[PDB]
Amino acid sequence: APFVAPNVQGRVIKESGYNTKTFKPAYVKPKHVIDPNMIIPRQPGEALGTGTLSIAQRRDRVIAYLLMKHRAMHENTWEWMAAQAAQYGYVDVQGQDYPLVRVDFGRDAALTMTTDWTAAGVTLMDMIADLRDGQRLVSDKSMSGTVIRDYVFGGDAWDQFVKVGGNVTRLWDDVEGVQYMGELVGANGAGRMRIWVNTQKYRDQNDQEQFLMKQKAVMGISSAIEGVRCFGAILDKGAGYQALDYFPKMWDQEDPSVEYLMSQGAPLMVPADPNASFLLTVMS
Amino acid sequence: LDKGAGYQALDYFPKMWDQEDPSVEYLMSQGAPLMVPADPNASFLLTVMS
Amino acid sequence: TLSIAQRRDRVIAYLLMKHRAMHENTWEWMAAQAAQYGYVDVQGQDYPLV
Amino acid sequence: APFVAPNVQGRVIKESGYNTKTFKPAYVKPKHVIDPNMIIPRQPGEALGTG
Amino acid sequence: TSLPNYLAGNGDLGSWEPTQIFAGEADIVTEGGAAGADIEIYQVIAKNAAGAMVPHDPTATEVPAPQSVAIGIAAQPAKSGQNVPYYIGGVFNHAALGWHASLDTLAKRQAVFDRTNIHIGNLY
Amino acid sequence: TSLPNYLAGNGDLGSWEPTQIFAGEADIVTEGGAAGADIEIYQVIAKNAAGAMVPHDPTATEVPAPQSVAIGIAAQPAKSGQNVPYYIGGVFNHAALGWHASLDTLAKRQAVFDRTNIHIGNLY
Repeated sequence: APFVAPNVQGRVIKESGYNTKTFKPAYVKPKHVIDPNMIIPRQPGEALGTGTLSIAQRRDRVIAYLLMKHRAMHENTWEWMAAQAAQYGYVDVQGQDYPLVRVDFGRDAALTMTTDWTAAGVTLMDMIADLRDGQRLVSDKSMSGTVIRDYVFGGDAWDQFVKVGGNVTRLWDDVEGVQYMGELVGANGAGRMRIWVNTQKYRDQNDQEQFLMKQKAVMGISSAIEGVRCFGAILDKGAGYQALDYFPKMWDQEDPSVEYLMSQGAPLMVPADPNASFLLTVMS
Repeated sequence: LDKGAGYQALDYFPKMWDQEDPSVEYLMSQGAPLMVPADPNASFLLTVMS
Repeated sequence: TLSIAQRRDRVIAYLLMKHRAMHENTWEWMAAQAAQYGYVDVQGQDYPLV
Repeated sequence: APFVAPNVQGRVIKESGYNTKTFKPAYVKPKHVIDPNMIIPRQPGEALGTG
Repeated sequence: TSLPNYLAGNGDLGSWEPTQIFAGEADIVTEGGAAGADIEIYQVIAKNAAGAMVPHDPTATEVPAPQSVAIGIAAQPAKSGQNVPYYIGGVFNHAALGWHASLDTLAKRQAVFDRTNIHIGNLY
Repeated sequence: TSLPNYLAGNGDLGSWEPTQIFAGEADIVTEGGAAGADIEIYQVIAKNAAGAMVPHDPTATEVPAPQSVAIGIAAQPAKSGQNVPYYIGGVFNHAALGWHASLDTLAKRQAVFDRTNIHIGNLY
């Protein structure tokens, strides 16, 4: 606050402005048709050859399994949009029935770096200096300037990291894929460097299994990104066109009796502060 | 000639249905009108201009 | 202010009023045609001329 | 309304659209000053000599 | 952006029309295949020799190309290399569909689709 | 404008900024006068030989023209032949005004208005 002498009037201070960015959710429809060829054959929750359960009750079993499975797939798509918005700042919503649009969040382009840890002579201080430079450019461009506490590595990024060198975290102990390696103190000074390693593999839309984390790169992201998950309107006779998490639906055709079963939701994962992360590529 | 109102003679008859995928909702009315003068010869028509 | 379902309720009420008024317009068109010429020519794409 | 033979399905009718217009109000500030030069001198309903 | 206006003026926010698409009660069949060129919204699509989705244009050859048959009706625009979710069934409008030149009158716009599920009829 | 966007995407809506004008607590003196050229918003004006309101520009003619002595800051935009309400009192912001080329620094901008009711001061 500005000093003036207690005789003079005083000094007038300027203000600052806004930015507004608007978004739209993407729409999702998975379904299963239910033939007679799925209600008749045996399932594991059966009495092994004796029909103690009706085939109506076997229909109820396979319907409950399919509803649990659509819940599973909608949650997987939430995870995938979350990882895309955390890494790239843009999400590339492709699909078999959906053209490629590119919902950009306004990541600063200087945050998405490209360095190299393969040349001879790279030390442990060079890699930590690269991460610290990434933390510098995050703490400059951010609105609140929040220091980063986390560095999420891929598989080969952690391999190239260790091969050159030489409670909240207790909620991820039984869990496959994501393992807290350990807080390295180092010579950062501005931030502490927790290390995660993310090696989850999700099935792609071509069923060619890919990594949820870009494995040849480093993402570092604080919890001050503070995103909000979004859900648009469910364009359907059921629920009256409103907005929900997702919405299962069932109808049928008369002859032959082929019941249909469709869930539909409109997810979108939006960071409300996109300059609170960076994507550091370390390999080819 | 429609199953709603059981094939009964009426003035107009609204009717609504839909299709389950996508959510498109058809809306139809049906009528069978005719305007008959019982004495047709009680009205003339005089054209006066070209 | 309107929900998407309430938009649908408004447009359904409007289309029902419009159907009622279209059948009434066809009534009055037949009445006028029969009063003028003593014969009405029914036409349309889905109907032969009689 | 269109004539349709009782066998066949029916016909579909189009509909109409909207239009808008916007306006802004205009602003008016008259004022007066009042002096001792205007209060002091006489008003007509006042007897002569002594005011 | 920065300064508000104090004065008095006027303007139009704009106008809106409905664009009706359907004209009947057929079943609707959809599919997404990869596109070969830019396709507008509701444009009639063919398929070239490579299996892509070229938007329909006849008089393409002494034997005509397989772009000369028309198959689908697009629903969302896409450039080349993106896939297009189009229609294979239903009953569609005469006027809302994006045709092109030399295919302007009514009779040609049905003789394109005499055979398929798709049928193109006039709104009343 | 007829078809809604069923897809996903982003849209930039804009960026507001405040435009503070005042830097002090002096009183405010305003007057209306007819303009001779087009005048922008918060632009520095002078008076030409005809008594109109030409926006301020030094280096005008062997003889300093009356445009070279600035008088007041405009407030509402007007064309030629229209009249402009302009401030003659108060203490004003530096960069929120209309200054042309070769009048960039702080010292020359106060050297324009050393003497008047109008003072030009920085914000903090």
